Amino acid sequence: SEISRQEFQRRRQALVEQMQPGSAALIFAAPEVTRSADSEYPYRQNSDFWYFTGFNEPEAVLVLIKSDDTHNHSVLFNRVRDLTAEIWFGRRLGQDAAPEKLGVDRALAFSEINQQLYQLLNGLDVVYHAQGEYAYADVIVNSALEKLRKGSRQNLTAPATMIDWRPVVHEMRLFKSPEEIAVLRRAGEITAMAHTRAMEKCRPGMFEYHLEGEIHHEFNRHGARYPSYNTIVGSGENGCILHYTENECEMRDGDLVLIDAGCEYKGYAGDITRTFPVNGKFTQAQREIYDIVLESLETSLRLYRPGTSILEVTGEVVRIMVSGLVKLGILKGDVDELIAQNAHRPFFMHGLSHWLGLDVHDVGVYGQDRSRILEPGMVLTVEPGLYIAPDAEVPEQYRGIGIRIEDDIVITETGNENLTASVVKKPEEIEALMVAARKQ
Amino acid sequence: SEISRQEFQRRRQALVEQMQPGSAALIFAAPEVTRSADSEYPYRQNSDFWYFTGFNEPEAVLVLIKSDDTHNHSVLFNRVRDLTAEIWFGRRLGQDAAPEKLGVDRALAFSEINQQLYQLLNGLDVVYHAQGEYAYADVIVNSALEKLRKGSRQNLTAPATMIDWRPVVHEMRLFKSPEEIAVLRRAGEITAMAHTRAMEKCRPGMFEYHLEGEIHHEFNRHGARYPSYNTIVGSGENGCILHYTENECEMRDGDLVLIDAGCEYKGYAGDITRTFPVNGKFTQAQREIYDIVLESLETSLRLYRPGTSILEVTGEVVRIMVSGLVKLGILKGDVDELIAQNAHRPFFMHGLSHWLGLDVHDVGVYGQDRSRILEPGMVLTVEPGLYIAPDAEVPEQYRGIGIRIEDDIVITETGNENLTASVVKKPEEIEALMVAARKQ
Amino acid sequence: SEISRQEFQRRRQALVEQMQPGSAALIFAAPEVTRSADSEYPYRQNSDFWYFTGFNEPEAVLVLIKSDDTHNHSVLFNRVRDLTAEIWFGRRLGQDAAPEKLGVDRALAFSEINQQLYQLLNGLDVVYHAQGEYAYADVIVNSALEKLRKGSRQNLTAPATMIDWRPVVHEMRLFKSPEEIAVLRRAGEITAMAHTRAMEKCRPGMFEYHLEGEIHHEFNRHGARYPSYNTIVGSGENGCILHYTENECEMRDGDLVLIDAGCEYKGYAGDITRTFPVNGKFTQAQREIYDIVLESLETSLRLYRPGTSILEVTGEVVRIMVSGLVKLGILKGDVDELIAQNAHRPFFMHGLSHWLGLDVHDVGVYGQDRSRILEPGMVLTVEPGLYIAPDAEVPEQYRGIGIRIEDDIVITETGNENLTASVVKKPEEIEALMVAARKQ
Amino acid sequence: SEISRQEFQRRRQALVEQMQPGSAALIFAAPEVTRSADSEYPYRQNSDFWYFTGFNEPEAVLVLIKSDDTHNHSVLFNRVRDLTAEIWFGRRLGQDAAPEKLGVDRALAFSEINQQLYQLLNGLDVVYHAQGEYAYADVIVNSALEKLRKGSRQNLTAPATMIDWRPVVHEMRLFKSPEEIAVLRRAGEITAMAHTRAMEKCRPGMFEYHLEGEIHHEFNRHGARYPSYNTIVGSGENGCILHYTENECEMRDGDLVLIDAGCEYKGYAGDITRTFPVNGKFTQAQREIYDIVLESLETSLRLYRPGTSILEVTGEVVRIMVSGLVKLGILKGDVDELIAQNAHRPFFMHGLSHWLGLDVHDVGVYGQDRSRILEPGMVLTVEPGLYIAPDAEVPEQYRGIGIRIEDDIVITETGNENLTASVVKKPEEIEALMVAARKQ
Ligand SMILES: [Mn+2]
Ligand SMILES: [Mn+2]
Ligand SMILES: [Mn+2]
Ligand SMILES: [Mn+2]
Ligand SMILES: [Mn+2]
Ligand SMILES: [Mn+2]
Ligand SMILES: [Mn+2]
Ligand SMILES: [Mn+2]
Repeated sequence: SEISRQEFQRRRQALVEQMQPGSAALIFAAPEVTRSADSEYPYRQNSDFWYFTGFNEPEAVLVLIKSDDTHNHSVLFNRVRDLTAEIWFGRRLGQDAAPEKLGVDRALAFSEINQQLYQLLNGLDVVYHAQGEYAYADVIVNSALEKLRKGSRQNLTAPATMIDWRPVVHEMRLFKSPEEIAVLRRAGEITAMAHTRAMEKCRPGMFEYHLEGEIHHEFNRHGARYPSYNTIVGSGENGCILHYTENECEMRDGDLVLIDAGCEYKGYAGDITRTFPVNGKFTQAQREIYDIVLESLETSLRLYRPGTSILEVTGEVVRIMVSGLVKLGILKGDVDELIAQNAHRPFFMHGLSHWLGLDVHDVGVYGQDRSRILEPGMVLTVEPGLYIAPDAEVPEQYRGIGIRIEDDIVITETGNENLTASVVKKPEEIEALMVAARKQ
Repeated sequence: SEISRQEFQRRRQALVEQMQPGSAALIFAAPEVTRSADSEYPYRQNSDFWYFTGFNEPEAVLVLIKSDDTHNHSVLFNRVRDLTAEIWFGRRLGQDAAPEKLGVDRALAFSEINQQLYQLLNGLDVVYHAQGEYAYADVIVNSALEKLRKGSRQNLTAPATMIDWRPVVHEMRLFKSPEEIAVLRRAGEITAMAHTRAMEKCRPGMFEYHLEGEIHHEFNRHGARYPSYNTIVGSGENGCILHYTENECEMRDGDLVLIDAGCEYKGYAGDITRTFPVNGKFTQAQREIYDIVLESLETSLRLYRPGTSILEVTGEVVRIMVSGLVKLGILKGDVDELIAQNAHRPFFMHGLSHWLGLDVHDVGVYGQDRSRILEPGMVLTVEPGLYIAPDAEVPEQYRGIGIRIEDDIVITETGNENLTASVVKKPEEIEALMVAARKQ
Repeated sequence: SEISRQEFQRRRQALVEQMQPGSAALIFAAPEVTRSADSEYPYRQNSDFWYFTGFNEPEAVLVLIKSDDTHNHSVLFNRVRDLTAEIWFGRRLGQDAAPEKLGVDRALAFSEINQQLYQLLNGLDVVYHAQGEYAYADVIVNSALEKLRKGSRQNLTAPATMIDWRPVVHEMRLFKSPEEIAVLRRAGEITAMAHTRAMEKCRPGMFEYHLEGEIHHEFNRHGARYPSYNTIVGSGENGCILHYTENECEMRDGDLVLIDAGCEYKGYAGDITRTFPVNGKFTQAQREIYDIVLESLETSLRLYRPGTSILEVTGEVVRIMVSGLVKLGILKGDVDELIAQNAHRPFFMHGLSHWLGLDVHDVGVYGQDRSRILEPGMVLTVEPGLYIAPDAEVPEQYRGIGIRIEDDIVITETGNENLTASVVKKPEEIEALMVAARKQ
Repeated sequence: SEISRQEFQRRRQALVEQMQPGSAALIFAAPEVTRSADSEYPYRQNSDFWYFTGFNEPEAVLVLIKSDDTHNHSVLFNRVRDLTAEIWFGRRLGQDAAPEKLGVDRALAFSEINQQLYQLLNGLDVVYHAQGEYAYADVIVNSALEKLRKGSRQNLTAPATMIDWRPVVHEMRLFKSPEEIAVLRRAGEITAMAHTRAMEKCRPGMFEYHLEGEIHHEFNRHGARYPSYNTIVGSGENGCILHYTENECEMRDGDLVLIDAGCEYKGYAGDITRTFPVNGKFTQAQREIYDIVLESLETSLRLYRPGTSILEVTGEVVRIMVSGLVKLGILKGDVDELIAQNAHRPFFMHGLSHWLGLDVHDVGVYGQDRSRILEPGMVLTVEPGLYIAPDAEVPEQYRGIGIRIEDDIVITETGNENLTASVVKKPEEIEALMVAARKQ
């Protein structure tokens, strides 16, 4: 699936539509980042810049100029074609091909931005700029504005109003188009296959990073070159640590392994979590905790629909978790009272859902306590979980169990579509999947 | 193979040995780096900081204090243990375990560095600091020195001399110890196995990124989680681009594919390049260019030894290349006359060798035109190559051919040890290898 | 004459009147400035900050908050009263007295601005800030906005719109109130008396700086402690240099001395220039150049009235100068022809007038080529001049003559009021003033 | 008196003498400073830059290059001669005249410093730079060093050692040469005459700033254009405030007036304080406090000589003050016990002496608690004082009295020379001086 040229064009026009007449919006590309000495990390374009261009080069700036409600044009600043620096540092789009390729009216050399930007801003009333996003961008913008302010003798004037476009653009990204849903649907599929593969390849004795290897290879063969975030593979006590990326321990027979991994496909992120027994067979204790988490997820998947909210659904999940924990003796007391005092937090300390899109923890206003009413087009995760520390004062057989199950969904007119249901989560289906894989 | 505790201790003492009495050396860890929004790239420790600690955490500073020719001690600044935040930011070493684990005399919370550093520098004559390496480090150091300069009323004095320790430390890293050679040897084997696998899995129709996937999976299964640089897989015309990391094209029958990839094992880098026929059979034209590059490599591998230099060996390679190109009609004229003319540069535009170590393009002084005399312990690459542009005015059949063959060697008392010879490069051996793999 | 506390309140309300509802304007005080090592220059408050407060302390910020068309209040950030430390630095207003003294609703310690500013901006739609005016101010503002942007979980929101209030405030300062005119009138008198004294004290043999001394002493005895700009005293060839502040040469008999000096009274500037013979008697050549400049000034003083412009009057002065220069043989050719090619520029290279107010070169839009139509309330200078280089290719006697005559005027309903006519400029009156000065 | 060309040359060589071979010292001029909008404060050169050049222009850098123990040369970077920018911003030395005028071997345009500095530092082992002195200078130096570090392919190398030359240079400035003593002697005379004049002009009813005016006019007529620090004129209760520069109150009959003012002559500072009765007659109470301060000063003037220290002499003064205060009933108890508990601090809270030179609070190491042994050539002030708050719990008649008497001395072979004894301080002499001023 792909984001078409028509769509990129459409997004720009949707932004211009909200801009005041006599203004310009400046969107900067992300800077290259050093990994060590003279080597850089694989380039990752700025999500907002990507959203409007699908252009994967640094040192580029998109300038949308709105003259009035019926006239507007675009100018792109990007690296010049250097049939010398390209033979040495990869191909560049250049100014000649850019107009047709990216659908912009004009393209200029990034090396000329300081001599050209102020001329584009001269006389405008408003400039839309994400101040503070990038230092190199603020230098360029401030430099241009200063030049205009001090150039009255050259008949230059600077726009006195600067508006951060992030709130507007992020509200746009919060609602996915059909094209975006198709791409996210594919990212979910690819991510699901990777998780399925991890469960099938897992064997006691293997190291956590081995499953990471399986997952990344699967992402890659489907065209999703990079993960959308650092892969987590925590078996045993490591599963109780939410930010466990070391993936250095040997997986033991009898332990559970929690895997949170997602690919980045065409810029969009997949975000799946599956927890399963390293030896392919849930013990009674593990199965008891798992069922509570699964009930939470299945219930949430049933509840999420237009009209409700993350906060509301979270309330249902808290009740389910407290009830379950009381039944097992992990929590003692009256359910409603325990809920009233959030007695669940020691075991479920993170949110149930977060937006998903060009960023795994996507942009968009959540509302106080994530109470914003859900509408069709919003994409979010559903990731309930229970983590019982090795030293928690609870029945012995539950200590050291970390479980999380996470799916990605898109809100629809009548409810929601689960984009990652293609990888099993029911305990019996997991054990059957692993058994089938093991007889080879 | 790995680096022992004794070795990290040995390196610190080797640096202290060169420091003037009454001084302190400050070595900062690398900052965490943003990939997008709130997600970060997998952490990569600063090579120099790693060299002295093998500690993989950010917000850490190693302080080596030399009182006199016989008395010196160490202080480490690192993140505090937060048994209520490590659940969200992975496990941390902390101050209690650090002394024993890292072999430092004392450990303090990084959060206290501004209240403690100046006290450590107070009264010293010299401070060794890599000014300009990291902005956050310069802020900390300058802040401490300023506090001392302005604190005469508190009996504080700042060292007036600041020395950059990079030249000294890099000269140290230039000569590998037996332990380092063992680790680099393992990195070479792992990298070789990945390249072998790539040749065995290659089939027309597969995408360039597919081989990248095979390679990274192989690195990973051997414990080398990350590549030491971005993998290059350029088939057909892409092979003529040195910095080709897009790896997006479908590999066509009849084209060659150039693969430059290396793993990062225990911090050290492998760096291998192998070029081979996508269809497992070198055409005549491809084989003719290949032989010139292979001879260049094979000869260089015989020449490299103590007493010669990269510049000297490069001279031999230039002869070999010019001769070969003249015989094929790519170059026309007298050999010696063409050499004097560097008529080879349009086809071989990069260096023959570069140091190798904690960084793929390792630190260390090369001397003018890389004329420094080689000695035992130095580790370098040997990577001759020929790239004939698709539009080069040469015999038609050679256009669009990009070939490079690269091995990693360590200079020994009597010559050199090839660390990457475990992956074939002989054209017959390559074709035979691809044959034996395709029977399955 | 002074600025009443009622006027400061009036100015604030005039700014608030133009602000959008749900916004806040931030006006920062000027930073203290180092003269050398630990000594500072006498403090000079930021003109705009002064305009709204008349408060002469650094580390102070005026915050005007407009809730709606009828509700608005003010908050002042300023240094705290350090009863046990002011014994060292200086009496400070403090928070208790500020409200009644400065007429602000509330006052807070400047040391708490980072903990309070964001709370004041939280939830507003617009923030008026002079970005780029002061580094320390931008740090404070950006820090507060960043805190709001990243505090959605604390229900904090940052105003997305930032407007530079300078254009609005400067347009306000361009039109002087009756109170301001009274103060400027006094500044003009004081400055005039100083210039009169300089002419009366001048004698050959005295140094240029001696006249500077006379002038500053006169400013001071009338309560105008500091000059509004660096005093210029250029005799002989020094008069041909516009920015001559060395005032180091001995004044020779037969030379003219040009004096440009103005006091700063209650924040407002006087700006007068008078040129006269050091020996009290104009030489024929000097008198001939002087008359052209005087005619220019006299005609301009006659012309300036509502409806015309600096550009228009300048045109008249150019004709007068070209005509005069042709008659003396300094310029050769047809008057209109010479005018058309600006043949006057080598001798008159600066503007005829500039706004005057809290800054000698006051704020306010001039319009292209200073063509803005003049209206009552505008205060400007009238300073024609002619400078004939010592090596100018003109009749020998005129070489080395630098003359400028400048007065300060305020545009009125029927014309303009000359605020500095109390110091003579008619050549006869100057010579009479000087011979009579001696008579004692 | 003035500093000769030979002395500037001498100072440079004295610095070069202490530099290691193969190094360069960089000394930057002070930046111009904004007073308001586009107007600047009168330029004040950086004391250290001035010390080696006597050059009063900004955007200039002195580079002293030491090749070996016998070879060294100098390069000056300064503004270029611009016949236009000069007619507009004053005359400039330029490159042609600089060599001869400033006694430097070569001069280059400041506008070319970034293209030239690194070439001068290339290959050196040490660079002497006052890091942190000026931001613009650190930018230039860091930029040059970075260029060298990254230019190994161009055979460039950066000096790894950076030494702060301030400690060395300030130790030099601490010992005045004969020429400097002559200039400081003249500064003292000029300052003394100004103070004498202030006493003679003082009359009840006059404002504090009026005396300031008299003082500055006196400084000026002797060629000392600017004060070395902001003039203090505190009468009545204002005298109890050490940093009282408002000088805004009307001087009352019956009050004392404390005047601390000093001129800046040829870069050197005078620093005198005299306190006297506004009405020319000391009261019972005022005279009693005055005598204690005078005794302190006279005793210190006797004591100061080579071999003692500021700390030692301070001890004597403390005894004198405590004894005196006990006799008047301001302090109650045993002298020695009171001294042991510093019961004098509430009335004498500042130091007795500070170095004096190119800066009023001159550079140079004081030693712990200012215990450094005094030697011939050191110049310091002697300024004992007593300040009794208006609300101090002491005999009512002493409340609100602020008195300080300060002279400037130079340590000699046998004792010290008082540079400011030409202005009276004995109470009888003060009253007599003021009387001989109201002559009819
Ligand atoms: Mn996840
Ligand atoms: Mn998630
Ligand atoms: Mn390579
Ligand atoms: Mn290589
Ligand atoms: Mn003027
Ligand atoms: Mn003027
Ligand atoms: Mn003083
Ligand atoms: Mn003093």
